[PDB]
Amino acid sequence: MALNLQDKQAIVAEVSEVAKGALSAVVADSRGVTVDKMTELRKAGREAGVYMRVVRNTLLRRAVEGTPFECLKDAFVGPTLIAYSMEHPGAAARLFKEFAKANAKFEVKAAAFEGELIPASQIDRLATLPT
Amino acid sequence: AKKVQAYVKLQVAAGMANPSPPVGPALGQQGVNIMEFCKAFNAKTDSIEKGLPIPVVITVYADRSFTFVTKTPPAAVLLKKAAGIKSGSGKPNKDKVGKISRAQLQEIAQTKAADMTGADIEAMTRSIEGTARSMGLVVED
Amino acid sequence: MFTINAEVRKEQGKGASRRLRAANKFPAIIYGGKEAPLAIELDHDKVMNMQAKAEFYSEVLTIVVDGKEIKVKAQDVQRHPYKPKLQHIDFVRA
Amino acid sequence: MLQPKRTKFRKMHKGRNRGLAQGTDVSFGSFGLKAVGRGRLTARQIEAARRAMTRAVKRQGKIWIRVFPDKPITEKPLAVRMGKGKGNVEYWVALIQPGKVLYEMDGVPEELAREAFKLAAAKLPIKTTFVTKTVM
Amino acid sequence: MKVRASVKKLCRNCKIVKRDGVIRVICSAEPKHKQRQG
RNA sequence: AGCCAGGAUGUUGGCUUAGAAGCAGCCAUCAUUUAAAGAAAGCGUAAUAGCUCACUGGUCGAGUCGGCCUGCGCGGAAGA
Ligand SMILES: [Mg+2]
Ligand SMILES: [Mg+2]
Ligand SMILES: [Mg+2]
Ligand SMILES: [Zn+2]
Repeated sequence: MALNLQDKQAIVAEVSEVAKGALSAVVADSRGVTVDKMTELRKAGREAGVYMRVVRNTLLRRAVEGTPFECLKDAFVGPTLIAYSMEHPGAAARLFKEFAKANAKFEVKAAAFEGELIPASQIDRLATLPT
Repeated sequence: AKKVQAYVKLQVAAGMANPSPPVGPALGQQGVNIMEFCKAFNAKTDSIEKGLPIPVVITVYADRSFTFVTKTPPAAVLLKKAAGIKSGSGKPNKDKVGKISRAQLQEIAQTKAADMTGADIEAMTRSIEGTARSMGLVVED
Repeated sequence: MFTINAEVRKEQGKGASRRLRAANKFPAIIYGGKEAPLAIELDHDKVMNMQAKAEFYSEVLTIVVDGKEIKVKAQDVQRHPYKPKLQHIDFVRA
Repeated sequence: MLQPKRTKFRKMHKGRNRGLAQGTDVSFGSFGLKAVGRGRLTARQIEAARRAMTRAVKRQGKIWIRVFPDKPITEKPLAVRMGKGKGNVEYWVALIQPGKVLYEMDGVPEELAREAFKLAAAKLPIKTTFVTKTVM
Repeated sequence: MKVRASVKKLCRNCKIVKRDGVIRVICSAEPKHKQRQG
């Protein structure tokens, strides 16, 4: 029931998870195999977190209307499709790891796996934790 | 492979891996013979389903053989052997379609959580529980 | 809450009533209580849409005639013999 | 074929068929086949429409026949002159006026009843409509 | 083709067209479904 | 509407237990996996394949879909 207000609520409910957790991801729509796509989504929902929602309400208007409360640079709805997956175990978690590793492996596309850094001051791998 | 390349779905219970004598020649599109039917399935399906429902993979790989990722014991063979009542659909309204208890589902999960998984291990348990209970009956235990 | 706008009927009888129904209205009567019955005319399509609801015939209706609001109840309805039309409606007061 | 058992008079005047009908409401079931036209409904037509309804809805629910023929129609045999008394009763008809509910159906989904009434209406010489029961 | 007085869509692929004042049924799936006159 | 695409590996379904084959008879049976898995749509429907009930995402930017009443038309409409 993707209605006017329903998609208005969908954007806010999908942006709340991003503002409360870590960077999310997406998945495009070019070609999908039964076993390949399901197992990848099954593995993604296991490692990154069971709260992953492949639902997509990221239209060029709905995304910029609700989500833009924080990080007003969220007008990149140019993706071919969206399949979201949160990262509870810290930032740049297995969600980011799986998306960055499956962007060119065992998948068609992942909407370039741009990511959503919380401060967005600069783009960094954040792969170093000196200790 | 679990994703059978030639998924001609006609295969007798896991006692004899995909018995063509019981499937007949209507599923003759498969090319299974003694080279790739009695080597892996007939040797690795003993503790999965002994005379119980377990489909046999008819996949043929590209390496002149048939060998790829299989899965854990069938849910329809574990949750029913741990239940006793071998009934199901078709006659699920007149009588019980089998027993689907918490213990039966837990045992099915503990047996089929190796490779047959979903969004999580408990999700695979939910798949096992649904595979046992959706036959038409579920036990209140 | 159902609000019906009514007009007091000037002429009454067979000829006048048929002229109303040709004019896409239909006659109605408000009786009951202590005061005299009031013959009104209602605009057919709005009342027909409202009466499509089952609760039209159970709740208390308000009829706006001459500015004065009247709490009424649908007492009886005369339907067209074979058409989805209303010929006449009885309204008991309160 | 409906027919009155033990009627009082064998033959009846032709009469006329003026006026609107009386049983114009869905009284017994929830859906009705209402006649918007005027004419005669023979016993054969009533039976044929009933069978079409009873087969479209596979003998499920309840079907009421609100009309009963009870009017004998006479015909003269072929190659007989005019006069020499009134003809022999050949069949029975029910006089139908516009608004007459002919059939009622209950215990059936609305769209299935609509299709069942469509099949029955194709068997009838009078134009008909589908009607549902109303509060008051 | 069929030249019945009553022409309808017999399946989903039937389309009703009105070429030259005649109401026709053209089907891309079943040539038996070709009907001529409204 | 068209276009960028998709929709089981418990599942010959526990299933009339030789399946009646991800959608013959077969009963229900998302069964997390949902931009999708219906245990069923035309292909293969007894069956692989690439299209694909439905279902959305993506594009792209004003309406779109069915009914009801009513005016005037159309077909039904062939003779010496
Ligand atoms: Mg007069
Ligand atoms: Mg021409
Ligand atoms: Mg004409
Ligand atoms: Zn057709």
